[PDB]
Amino acid sequence: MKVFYDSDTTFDAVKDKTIAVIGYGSQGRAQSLNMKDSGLKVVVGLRPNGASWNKAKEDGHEVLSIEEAAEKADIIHILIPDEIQGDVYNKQIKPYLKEGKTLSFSHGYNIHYGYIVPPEGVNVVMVAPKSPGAMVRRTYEEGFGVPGLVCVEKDATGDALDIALGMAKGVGLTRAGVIQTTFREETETDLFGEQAVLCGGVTELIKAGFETLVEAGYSPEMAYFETCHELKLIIDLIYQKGFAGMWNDVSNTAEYGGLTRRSRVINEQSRQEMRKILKEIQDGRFTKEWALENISGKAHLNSMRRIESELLIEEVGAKLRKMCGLQ
Amino acid sequence: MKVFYDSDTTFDAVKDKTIAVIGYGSQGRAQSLNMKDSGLKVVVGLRPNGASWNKAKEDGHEVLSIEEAAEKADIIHILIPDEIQGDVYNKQIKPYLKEGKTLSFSHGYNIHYGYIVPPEGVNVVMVAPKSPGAMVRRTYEEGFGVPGLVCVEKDATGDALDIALGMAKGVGLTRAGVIQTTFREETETDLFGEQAVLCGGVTELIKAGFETLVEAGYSPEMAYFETCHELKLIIDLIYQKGFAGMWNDVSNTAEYGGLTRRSRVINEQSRQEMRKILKEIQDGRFTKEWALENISGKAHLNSMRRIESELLIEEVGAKLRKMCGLQ
Amino acid sequence: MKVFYDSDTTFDAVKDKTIAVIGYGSQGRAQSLNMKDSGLKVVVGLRPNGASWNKAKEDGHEVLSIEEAAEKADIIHILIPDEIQGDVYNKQIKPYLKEGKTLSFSHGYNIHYGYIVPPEGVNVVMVAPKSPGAMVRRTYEEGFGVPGLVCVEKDATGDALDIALGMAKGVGLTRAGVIQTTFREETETDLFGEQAVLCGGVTELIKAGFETLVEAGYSPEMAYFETCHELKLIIDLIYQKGFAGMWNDVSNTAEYGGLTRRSRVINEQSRQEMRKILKEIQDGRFTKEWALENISGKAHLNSMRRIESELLIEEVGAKLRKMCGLQ
Amino acid sequence: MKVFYDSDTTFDAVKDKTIAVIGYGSQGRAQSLNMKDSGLKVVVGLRPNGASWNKAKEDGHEVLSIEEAAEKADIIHILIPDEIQGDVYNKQIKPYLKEGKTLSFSHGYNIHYGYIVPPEGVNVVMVAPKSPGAMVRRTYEEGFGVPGLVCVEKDATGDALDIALGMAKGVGLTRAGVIQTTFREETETDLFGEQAVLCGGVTELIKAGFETLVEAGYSPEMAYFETCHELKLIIDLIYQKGFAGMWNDVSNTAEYGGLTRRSRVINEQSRQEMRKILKEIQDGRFTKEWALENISGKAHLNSMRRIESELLIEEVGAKLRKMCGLQ
Amino acid sequence: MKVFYDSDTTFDAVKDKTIAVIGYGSQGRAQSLNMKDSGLKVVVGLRPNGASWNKAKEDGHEVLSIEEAAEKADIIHILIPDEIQGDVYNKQIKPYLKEGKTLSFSHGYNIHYGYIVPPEGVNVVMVAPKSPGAMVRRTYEEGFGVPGLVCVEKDATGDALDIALGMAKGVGLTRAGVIQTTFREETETDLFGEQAVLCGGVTELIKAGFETLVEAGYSPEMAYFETCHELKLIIDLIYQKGFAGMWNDVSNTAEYGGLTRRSRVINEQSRQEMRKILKEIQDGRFTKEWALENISGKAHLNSMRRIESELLIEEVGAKLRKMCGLQ
Ligand SMILES: [Cl-]
Ligand SMILES: [Cl-]
Ligand SMILES: [Cl-]
Ligand SMILES: [Cl-]
Ligand SMILES: [Cl-]
Ligand SMILES: [Cl-]
Ligand SMILES: [Cl-]
Ligand SMILES: [Cl-]
Ligand SMILES: [Cl-]
Ligand SMILES: [Cl-]
Ligand SMILES: [Cl-]
Ligand SMILES: [Cl-]
Ligand SMILES: [Cl-]
Ligand SMILES: [Cl-]
Ligand SMILES: [Cl-]
Repeated sequence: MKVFYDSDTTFDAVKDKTIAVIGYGSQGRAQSLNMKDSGLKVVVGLRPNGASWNKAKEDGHEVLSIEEAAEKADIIHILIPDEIQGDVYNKQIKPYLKEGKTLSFSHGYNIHYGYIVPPEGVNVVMVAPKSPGAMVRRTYEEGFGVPGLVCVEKDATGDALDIALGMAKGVGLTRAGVIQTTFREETETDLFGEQAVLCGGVTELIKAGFETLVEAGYSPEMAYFETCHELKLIIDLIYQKGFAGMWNDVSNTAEYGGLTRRSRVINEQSRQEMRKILKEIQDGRFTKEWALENISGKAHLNSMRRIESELLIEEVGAKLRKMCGLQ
Repeated sequence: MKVFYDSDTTFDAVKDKTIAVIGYGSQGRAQSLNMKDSGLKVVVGLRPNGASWNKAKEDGHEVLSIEEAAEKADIIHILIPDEIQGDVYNKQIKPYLKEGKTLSFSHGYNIHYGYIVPPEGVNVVMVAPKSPGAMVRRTYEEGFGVPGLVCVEKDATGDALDIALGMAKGVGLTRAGVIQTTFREETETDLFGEQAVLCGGVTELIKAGFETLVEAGYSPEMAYFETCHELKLIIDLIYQKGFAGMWNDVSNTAEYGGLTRRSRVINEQSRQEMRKILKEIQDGRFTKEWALENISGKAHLNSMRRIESELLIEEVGAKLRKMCGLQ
Repeated sequence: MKVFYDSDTTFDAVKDKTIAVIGYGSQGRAQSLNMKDSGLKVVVGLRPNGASWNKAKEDGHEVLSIEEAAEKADIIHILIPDEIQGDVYNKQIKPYLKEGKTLSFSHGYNIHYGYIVPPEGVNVVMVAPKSPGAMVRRTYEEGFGVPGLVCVEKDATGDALDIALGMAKGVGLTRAGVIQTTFREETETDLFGEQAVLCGGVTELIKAGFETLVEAGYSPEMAYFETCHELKLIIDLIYQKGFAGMWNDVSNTAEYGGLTRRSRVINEQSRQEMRKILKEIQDGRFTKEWALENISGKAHLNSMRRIESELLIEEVGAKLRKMCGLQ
Repeated sequence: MKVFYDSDTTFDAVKDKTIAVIGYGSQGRAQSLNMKDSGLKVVVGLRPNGASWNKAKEDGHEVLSIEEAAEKADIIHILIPDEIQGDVYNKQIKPYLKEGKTLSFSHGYNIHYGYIVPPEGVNVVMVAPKSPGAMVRRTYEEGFGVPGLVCVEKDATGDALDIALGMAKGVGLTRAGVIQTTFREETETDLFGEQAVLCGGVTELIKAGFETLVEAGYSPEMAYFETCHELKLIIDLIYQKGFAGMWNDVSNTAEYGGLTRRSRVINEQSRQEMRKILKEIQDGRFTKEWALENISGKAHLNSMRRIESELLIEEVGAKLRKMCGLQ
Repeated sequence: MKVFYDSDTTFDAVKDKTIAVIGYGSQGRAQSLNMKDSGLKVVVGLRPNGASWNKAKEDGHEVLSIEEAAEKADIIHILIPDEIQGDVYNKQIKPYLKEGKTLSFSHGYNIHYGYIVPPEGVNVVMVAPKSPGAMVRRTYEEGFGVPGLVCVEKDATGDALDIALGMAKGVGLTRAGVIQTTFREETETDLFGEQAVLCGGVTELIKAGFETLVEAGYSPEMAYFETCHELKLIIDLIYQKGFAGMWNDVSNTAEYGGLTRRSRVINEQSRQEMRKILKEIQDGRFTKEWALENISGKAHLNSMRRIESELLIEEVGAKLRKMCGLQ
């Protein structure tokens, strides 16, 4: 689509403005340091009774309380988990807002589903890198950056897009290219990807192939190699050269085998269920389910975690990664 | 069934009693004004920090706080949304109750599902008009009223039915006729009607017919007319003259067409699902689901709302209603 | 689509022309009186041995025989039931036609399905109000009118559209807005609407909900209220404010209930059968079936009528409408 | 498996230690009195504003507040309903814990699903009798006891198992035999048993047989006898002599009938659903559902209760039990 | 239904009459001793070449041969297994019958299915206790009795009902209450109960739950506890307090779990098969099958017995009952 680069953006809208980064996780740290290193005026609002409070001080940030940071700053960038953003916002951020300020996120989940409703006269933007905090910071240290996303949900003051592009210019996303999408599009495609393919899809795929080999009498070690370990090789090829580049870089036996058997693994039933997974995200049923999970104490989620940790594929991968020196 | 009219009821049980109407929505306003205009002693309990507080004052009501009204009155009529009645009751009403008082509703949802448990020695009645507040008030201004429902859930003091009929006599329902049913029967049939036919049923019916025409290449404007706009004509005929009166008032081509094709639209599957919808209401699963919807932040409900507002039938109806001068 | 209003139309093509309205039903009477009252020269052709003959005289119309009217007039407007139009046309209208005359209808059923084939040099137009005769006349008495449809099936003389818009200008449809569609589009969408939703669809929906409650032990009176009587309230809201306006004007419990249960009542099977109902209308199978119904003596239709009149919902609605004073 | 008896256990680990029994239900009372009567130092922590507070005093226990008891004791035995343990623990128990103390339960539901997370340095054990409080106390009064379960979830201090066996020795379970299992195994099999067979399974079985007879025209009284009342006879035989002992103690006609028809009642579908019921317990979905039931006000649960009380089998059993003198 | 008690019955019809009890099983012994102890004149007819012959003598009964007893007595009470009653009757009882005598049973299986056809002028009655012989005798020793059933199949002489009530008065059933049903109703409901629920139903239920746990890796000992051993607790509660009393006496987690999962174990397929099991009893197909089982040497029945004794649930229950001291 339309891309913004360095030549296409300036720091005019962020120049004389104080930016509060709420949160010091991987994205909290990487984005805060980059913008500070880009010349932007940054304060980091955290909980006094927290671990990241002391780490953010070790890095030389003006560390404040979340209320203290919300009050001082014109731009509040919220990088905390979606499942507690709403509660932290309505208690410790919303009261310290005023006409002219800007609300910024790296994820549109809370805005899109109504868990955070901004006050009148407040901009709502998104500055979303498409790489983990570690890479965000690392590429920025090297004079390059990582591809990112930018969005405008509410343009109260008029320079919402420029504020978001200014923040993206300071984080370094602009060096690699920034794409303008919508809060709804970022949210829905992000939830669908993680659920249907990125996290859910592939782990069930790897489980099924591994369990097929193991139940057929094949060595668990060999099964882990051909259904899990080796997969990184193929993805890296697709990541760099695309599908056609991958097929050319693998053996013709592997190419023919993949092209003739793959429609049998992802059947029509899988595709019909992918449509329901998307509709459950669209109409808010998944958000409801995820919210009630936290409200009910995450018992379902913690049981699944224990079951996942008891998998044979886990125990075999640990031994193999131990031998390799990967783990 | 058995009907109560004006000749069948008196104000003996409500005469020297103070009635608190909690809430000033369509029913809050219409019912409060009618009873006051009928000679009954009315106070209106509201939130001081609310909009209806000032409107209720503009109409000349003794406006009080919900606690203030609960304390003063012998009869507390609660006309606020079911999904917050329980919380408002257990905090600001229950403490100001005493033996001899009466708890009154226009909807039995909260009593029936245990979200409001009355104290010992307190009457639980229902005064439920079967028309919207606007009509309730309007018909009463004209010397007539609107058909209503009356119920007794707990007869602590002995004049529970008379208190409810006295309130119905002051609201004006008695002029058109009042029917005595049960809190469970009002609740279950109300939930089933709105879900299976009144709101859910017909909108899905209108959507399907409209989407059938549009997907077949028919003009969206013409599709809106023959699947939505015209429907009011038929309902008004059924409302006034019943089914047989409607069929006689439409063309024989429309009559034959309707009588021979309609069993094909509401199939056996629709009727089997109507039975499950009823059982989900009966056994409290819907109430649980609706309660968790509010507890989880109404994300599912707000997503559905946005999707409903993005429908083609909405955009076409707006243009047609704009031309007509209806909207 | 494109709308014609008063400022967009004139009486130039109907000015010095005699218009015969064949039929004095609800539309016959309303349309004839309006055009006469608008200044147009109207004669009403009827059967001498008929009831409407004397009523049309009481209203001051030049009442003629159908042949007499067909001969005198340049424009013949046929407002009699579709199932006898063809026979009345080929015997008492077609012979008195000449090049330059215009054939006009409010319904394109007979033209579209070949039951009326016009002679060469004769215009075929449609002047179709989208409201019942009573409203057509009433709104016209009040300086406003009712939304209508206009169509040109054959433009022999050149002013077919102007003749139809002139008639629509005299009936008063032009004050509310007139839409130009086709004889096929009016016919097919009209038949589909009445069959799938307007008459067939909703009555089967109301039957199923009512029969569900009654078979579950609920009071027939209460079942009629929540599956029939109350429905008028919702439709009137959709009629005036559309879907979104209705949902906002009902309780959140009714809104959530409707949005989550309605897809279960109109299932995929209902939508597949709606497509067949449309194809049966498109390819003329329904017209064949309706024609053979009349030819065979309407035994099937009269049996269905008797069965409809024996329904429990009829007997309960009559008692409730009797109490209300509606019937 | 491996059983612990009296000869296998001592009071060494509980000797100079104060044991707080939180709760005075059937198990609270029976277990507290037994351990006190066995020589152990017991205090009973309860709510001051509660009924059991006064009953526990009538029995001569040192009655304390839950916080008071948590502070004084080294061993805190929590015998309150699982659905409020977590809230009572995190507020009134967790703060008064210290390294060296022990957390004890008769049910592992809250520990296993993460609703109670113990502090570092605190033992987590289970002392679970396999009989109701009434029998626990009664058998102990008679020099015998009731079979029990023992578990160690966290062995911080080293004598966790001995502390649990010491408590089991004081409750009297050791006289009948104590089995060491795991918190997960006790929880999952307990939930599965109550749901699939012990409470859910058999009541649906009794309902189906009773409803089969009644719908076939058989006397409800006779149906209750042959589908409910008589069942106690068979269970008591299985309880004492096992399956083979039961079959030998019934008529050959009843034996042949049971052995040839029973596979037809519990079909493959029942067994497939038993596997899903177990997986829903394993992965925490049932715990989530039960938690949300309480959070949402137990509307679903209270509706089911009312429906259960309206069953014909209830009304007929009451009359028969009334005649018998059982009720 | 209608109950007979002590105040409602006398010994007038049995006073000067000799009662032969054929058989000295649990019911043979208990019923014979009770009637003798009640003042009735009893002789016990048995096989000379049998074990019970000597036991019946040890108890002080006038012990006779079956023919000797049939000849002496006016009332012949047959308490031997249904599958040999017919052969013993037609050879050693029928010839010693005369007009005026009475044929009595505790089970109507043989009369109802035509295996015993009485001679003209002979009464056919039923005296059926609803408890095992051990309890019949024990309760009678304690001044109370056990609930019973009474039936009249043929009233030849006129005092058939009185003879049966007199026998029930001597057995002691009248102290607890006696119900009058029919030979067909006792038989069919007895066969259905034992097959669908009492013996067949519950053992297959217990097998499925136990096998579910065991196949999932749960300890067989723990599986026996939660699918078999504990069940006695629930039944005893239903036996004494009914369903509602049981649910109130179990944990809310067990109650919610049971009410929401139980419809999944007894599915529609189970209920359809219960109807076939009943029809097979009604139309005599089961009786035919049971008769051919004995005629063919009980090979099928003895194989099933061996298979039942080889079950894992048997071996685990034996070890657990051994530890408990139950077995
Ligand atoms: Cl760094
Ligand atoms: Cl190649
Ligand atoms: Cl699909
Ligand atoms: Cl007013
Ligand atoms: Cl007709
Ligand atoms: Cl069904
Ligand atoms: Cl007029
Ligand atoms: Cl809202
Ligand atoms: Cl199709
Ligand atoms: Cl005691
Ligand atoms: Cl045998
Ligand atoms: Cl399976
Ligand atoms: Cl004895
Ligand atoms: Cl409760
Ligand atoms: Cl069937």
